[PDB]
Amino acid sequence: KDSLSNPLRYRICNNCDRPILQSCLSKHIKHQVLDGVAKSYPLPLERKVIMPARSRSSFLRMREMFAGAILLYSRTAVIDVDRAGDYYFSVRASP
Amino acid sequence: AADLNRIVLEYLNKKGYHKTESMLRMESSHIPAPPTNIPTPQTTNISRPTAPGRPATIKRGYSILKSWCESSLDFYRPELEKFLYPVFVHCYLDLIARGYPSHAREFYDKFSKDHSVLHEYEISKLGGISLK
Amino acid sequence: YERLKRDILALPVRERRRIKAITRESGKKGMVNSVITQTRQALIPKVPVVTRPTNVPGNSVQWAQDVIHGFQALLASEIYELPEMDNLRTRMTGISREHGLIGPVDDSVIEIMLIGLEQHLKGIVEAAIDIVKYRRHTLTIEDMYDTLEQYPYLVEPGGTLLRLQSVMLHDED
Amino acid sequence: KFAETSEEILHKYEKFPPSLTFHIHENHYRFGDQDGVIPKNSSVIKAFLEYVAREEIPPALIEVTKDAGVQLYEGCIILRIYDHRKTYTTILRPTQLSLYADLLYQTDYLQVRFTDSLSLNIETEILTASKRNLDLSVPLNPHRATANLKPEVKYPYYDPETDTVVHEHRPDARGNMVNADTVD
Amino acid sequence: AQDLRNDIAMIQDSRAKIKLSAAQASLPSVCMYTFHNTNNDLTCLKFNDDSTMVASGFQDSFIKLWSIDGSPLRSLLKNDPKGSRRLVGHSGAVYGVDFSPDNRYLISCSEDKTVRLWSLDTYTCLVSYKGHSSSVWDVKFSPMGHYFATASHDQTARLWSCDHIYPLRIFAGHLNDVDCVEFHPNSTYLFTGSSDKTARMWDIARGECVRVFMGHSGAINCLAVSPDGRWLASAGEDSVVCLWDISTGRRIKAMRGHGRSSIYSLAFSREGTVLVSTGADNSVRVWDVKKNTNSPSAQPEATNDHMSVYFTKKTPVYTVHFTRRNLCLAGGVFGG
Amino acid sequence: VRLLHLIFATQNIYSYQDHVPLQLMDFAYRYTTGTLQDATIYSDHAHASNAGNAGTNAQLTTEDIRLAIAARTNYQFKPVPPKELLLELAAERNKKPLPAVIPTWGIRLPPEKYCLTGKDWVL
Amino acid sequence: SHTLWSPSDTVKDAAESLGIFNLNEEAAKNLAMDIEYRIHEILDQASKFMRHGKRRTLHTSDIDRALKVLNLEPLYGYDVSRPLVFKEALVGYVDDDEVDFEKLINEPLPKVPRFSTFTAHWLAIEGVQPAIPQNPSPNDIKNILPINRGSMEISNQKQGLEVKPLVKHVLSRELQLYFDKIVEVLLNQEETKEAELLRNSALQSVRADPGLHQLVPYFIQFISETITKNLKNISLLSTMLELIYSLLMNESLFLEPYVHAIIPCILTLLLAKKIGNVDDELQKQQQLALRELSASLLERVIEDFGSSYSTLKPRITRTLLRAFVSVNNTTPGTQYGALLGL
Amino acid sequence: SEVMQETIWDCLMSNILRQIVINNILQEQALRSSIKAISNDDQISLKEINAQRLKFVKDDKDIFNHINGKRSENKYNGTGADASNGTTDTEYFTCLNCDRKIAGNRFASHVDRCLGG
Repeated sequence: KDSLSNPLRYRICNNCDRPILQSCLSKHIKHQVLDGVAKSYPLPLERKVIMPARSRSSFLRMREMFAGAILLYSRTAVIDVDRAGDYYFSVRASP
Repeated sequence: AADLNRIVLEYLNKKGYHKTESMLRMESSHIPAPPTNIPTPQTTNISRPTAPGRPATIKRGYSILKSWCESSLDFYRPELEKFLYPVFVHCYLDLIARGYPSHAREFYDKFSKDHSVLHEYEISKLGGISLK
Repeated sequence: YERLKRDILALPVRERRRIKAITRESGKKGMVNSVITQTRQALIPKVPVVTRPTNVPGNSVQWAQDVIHGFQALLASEIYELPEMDNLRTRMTGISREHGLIGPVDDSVIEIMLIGLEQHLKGIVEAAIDIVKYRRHTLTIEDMYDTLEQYPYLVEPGGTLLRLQSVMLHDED
Repeated sequence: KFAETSEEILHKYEKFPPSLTFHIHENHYRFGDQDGVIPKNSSVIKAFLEYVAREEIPPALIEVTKDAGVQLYEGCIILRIYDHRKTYTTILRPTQLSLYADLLYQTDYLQVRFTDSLSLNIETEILTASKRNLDLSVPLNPHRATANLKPEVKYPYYDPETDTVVHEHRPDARGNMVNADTVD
Repeated sequence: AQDLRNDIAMIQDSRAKIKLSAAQASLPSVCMYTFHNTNNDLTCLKFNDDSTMVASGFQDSFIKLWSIDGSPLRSLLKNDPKGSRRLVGHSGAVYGVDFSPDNRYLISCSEDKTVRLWSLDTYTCLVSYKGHSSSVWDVKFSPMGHYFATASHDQTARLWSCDHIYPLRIFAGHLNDVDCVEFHPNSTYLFTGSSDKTARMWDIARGECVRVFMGHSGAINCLAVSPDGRWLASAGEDSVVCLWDISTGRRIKAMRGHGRSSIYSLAFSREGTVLVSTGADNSVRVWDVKKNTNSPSAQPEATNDHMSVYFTKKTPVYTVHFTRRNLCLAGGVFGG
Repeated sequence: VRLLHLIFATQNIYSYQDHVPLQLMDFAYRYTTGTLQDATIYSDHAHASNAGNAGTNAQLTTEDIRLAIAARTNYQFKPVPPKELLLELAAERNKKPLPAVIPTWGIRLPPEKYCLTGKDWVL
Repeated sequence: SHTLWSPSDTVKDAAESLGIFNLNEEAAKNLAMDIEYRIHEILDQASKFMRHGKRRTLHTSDIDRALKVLNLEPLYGYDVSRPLVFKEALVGYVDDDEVDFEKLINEPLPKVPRFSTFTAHWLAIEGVQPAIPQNPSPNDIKNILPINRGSMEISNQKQGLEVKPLVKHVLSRELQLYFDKIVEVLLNQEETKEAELLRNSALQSVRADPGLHQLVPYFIQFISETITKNLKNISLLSTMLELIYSLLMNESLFLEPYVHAIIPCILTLLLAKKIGNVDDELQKQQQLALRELSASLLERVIEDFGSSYSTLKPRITRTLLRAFVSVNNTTPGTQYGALLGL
Repeated sequence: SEVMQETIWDCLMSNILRQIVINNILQEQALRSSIKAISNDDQISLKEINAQRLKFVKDDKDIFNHINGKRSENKYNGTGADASNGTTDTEYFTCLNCDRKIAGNRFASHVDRCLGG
């Protein structure tokens, strides 16, 4: 009962160093379900991204310049003519 | 946690101007500053209004002299009133010899009205002098 | 209130529907909701490359030489004049291939677009003229910022208005 | 051993080529092992040269530079320019847009289960501190956080005749003057 | 200066155990200012420098200067003939106000993307300012004057001068709204804090972010700087005050208290020995700061670093202002 | 609606005024009406209207709704943080130097004719 | 379904109110998805405007502005007054009706409230919170324990009873020794050439140094002990007058609480009722001057703290004139001090 | 009924508290009498109660030091080699089956080949 009520009660034999339980010493000397469910995390359908033509154009221009200079071969996306309308697409990553 | 260490160390491995030596110094963002002190106005001087992209201390000392006195007790007025004028003319001579004669003129006729009841001809004595 | 609120929600027969909405929805390959990947994926050029299980008609193979050519044009705001057809056509093919279409723009689109454009700009400048003089003057940037503070329904926000609030330089500089 | 300096980055971090060499002979522009040549195309290289007359790496080098060099090629760059009228070199550095680009090209893989807004945010809290172990956090006394030395002023005065007067700086542009440059 | 040198040595002898060494903690006095009869039409307060005035920015474009200790609020003119002065010249609600350390001017931001300047010897506007695309929350001067800064909902911050009318620098690093702005005591740094649960530091000349601090699950509302240049305070909806070290980028301490409510304002001492939080749980909370820092002043006989809490009569509190002397000066609302 | 209170519970805002649920529900009704209205227009557009050419039969798949919403957010609905735009734009501003001057312990105002001089407005 | 806002009836009600029939189910699921996201969007924006008004009970102005900032059309016609009903209605349930209409004439006048004026009081003198003025009692034990957490906290000889200065644990280990150094350098009194030079800089130190509001009352009790222990030494009383000139030239010290405990020292000194004061060629050659210095100090004190108290200058004037007219001054010097102080 | 019920609950609560406190006071009096230089109890490798002013065994908030305040190897630092300050890699055990010093991290693999014999 109450195994962790106090430390292990024992003594050490001074002849052989064994830990000895007290009873062995003499002989050795001889509802909330819906709260948990309500974790919807809704989403939209589409988001806008404020990105003008000029910024991305200068970026892409200088990009393909350096890409053709050092090493299509640039880092590009890949979209299929079918099943589009999704939101993220894979990448070619051709070196 | 340790994943962040993993990823940032791989990053710094890829950054060619981050070798293994100084990347570990980069990981010394966990030693803080030493306990430093507040700049009392005992040693460190003031600074001027300026920009963030990198004289008249005599005037301010005289301002101290004319402030700390009048703010004192009433018993000590009849003796520091005569401690006022001589050090004023002394500091004026000091600055006008230092090399700021224009400044000398301006704080002279600014503080020429210091002891006008005692000295009457001395303002004319020191008003007819501009240059070193 | 919370416990009583949930109990009253259970008073409705929709407690069952409320109990079923525990999973993560968008049962698809995914709908990301982050920011940086939206940006990047909305920054690189795409390419409309096609499959061919049995037959994918169109009789004109898809190319992404067109997208590079489109992003390389001397677009407006460098030059001092509104773009003549050819530039606009070169830019469009790029966008159509880049969105996932195919086939060439058919030379009537460009003209109707120019038409709508010049109508737009005449409206804007008429507004500014209505600002400056009531009834020999000359117009500035500040008047246009004033009228794009009054009437912002004209221009779609993004890109340019932020750029407009970073060009208002002071006199000496 | 703090080394987050500007001129010292050029003075000490020298005598080794992880660089990108440029080439000029008064008519063309080139860098590295380039099969082609760039003429005076102000659409591109003037955008470059604007940055390089300052000390900022443009935002756009990063992804090609990364996929090209596997190591010993990044952290910053120096550019090797040599004329044919000498040789010269000068340094370029990040701008926080280059750094945000260092997060973009990491997004072409593992877009899901990546906790982008969290992980790629907390990454900067470590990176930005680690790049810069040289900050100048040192105060100095004003006339406002002590006493007995509050100064005088004479601009916001009250004339007996006129009402009040103020300090207001001085341009040279008057009224009904020529507006700006030509329309071209 | 021979006798002068002997007296300097005597001053140094005073330095030996006659001059105080530690300047340990010192529990504060307080004087409260509850603002009655407002129908919750009131966002900000702010106190003066020499503690003579208190300005409150309402939510219908109104700024009602109050005079402490009398009614000397009269212009220097011949016209304009009690001690409360109301300021017009605004379109939308007022969210931040700040005073001039020379204390003859006044600045006031709003949601109508204006920043505006007022005199104080005629109680009159002089200038308008416009470079912002959305609501401006808090506008704060430099510790010296001449330069002021603003925070907005446009996820960007602009540093102004007072002479030039359009901004000088624009700082952009927040994925959400920049709730608060402050200047480090050298006046060459700015600390933005935002609803993205992050904090940032900027070089006014550079534009770009020297350090970023992250934690604090929840927003941010107020920030403070300890006079000596090590320490910034993050207060947010989470209700846990966090003390940050600029060089480490990692919070030195995480003061825990304040129930579960937003923390609206806070402040340090004259000498960094003590700070004060001030909150919406209808309570103010003095915290010691040097319990476990690099200067472990302990001075011995929910978590610690908590000297005392003074409760109020059901009043959410909005600000503080340590005077030169020992005492604080507070401002709250709602009475009973 | 009680479910609107349930949704309020997600953001730790249990201090409403009871006009908000009416108002936000009214709003969502208005919004979705407009949305699935112009999506119906686009469903007509695929069905190739003019002054009598064919019929009008409704299906209203998800793609049409996506179209009708992307047009709205083309001019509404505060989008993802446009950081990169702001970074480059601010670098363009954060390019020209400070004045590097000394007004010598006062305030330096803009020149009159840029200052306001807030007198009593008069004709 | 997917989420909240059941699209089986809500979105169905919307579309069938428009006049359609064919809305596929998954479409209405996705529509519920979108409108719920828009709700969270507007709600966070109006929260941003909420916690600038530093309130909690979100009002309608918050969401109205939050619309105005999203480039989105406003929404008129929602007044705080005339509250809501949500009356029921049944059909063979819908729980909707509004029966707040049918007006013909209005002729009511709104009543203006008071202006916004402020009520100062005093709170938390030196750590202890009075309950006598507008403050709470210990009634936050009844508050909701997640909210408002944590709680740590006869005569003219009064300096404070609810502060408990008896226990000598509060000052510090350091501060006792600092105070010992101070008092010992003060009470030196050996020579006339160097001792004043040896103590004057500690005097001028406590004149100007921070954080002294911890050890003030110990200092007060010590100096009152000095005056009641000895009356003869011109040196000690001179040093104490100069010390009080020191404590009053400080700028980091608040001294409202202790004026009514420092006044007695200045007065019992300024009268200076000497039982002895033998003729020694300096019984009056400077005693008059010391009385004069104390009188000027008194002038300073009354000129400073004549706003936080009204009974002081009253009490001071009454004390001195009662000690003045009495013919049993037993010495001219006390009356002279009275005369030059008045 | 409420007052009598609170009284009954209070007798149950106070007896339980007194029983727990008696067990605690006696155990700690025994540990202090037995070991006058007690700094740490036997404890276990698993963390006990969170650190307090009567926290026995060295508790590190940083997670790097063991119950005696010593480093184990919670730092993967080093110079790329000899790293760890020498944890188990630089330890050896004398094997009684073959009389060899064996690296401690290799005892299991050595045993399988050595006890083969």
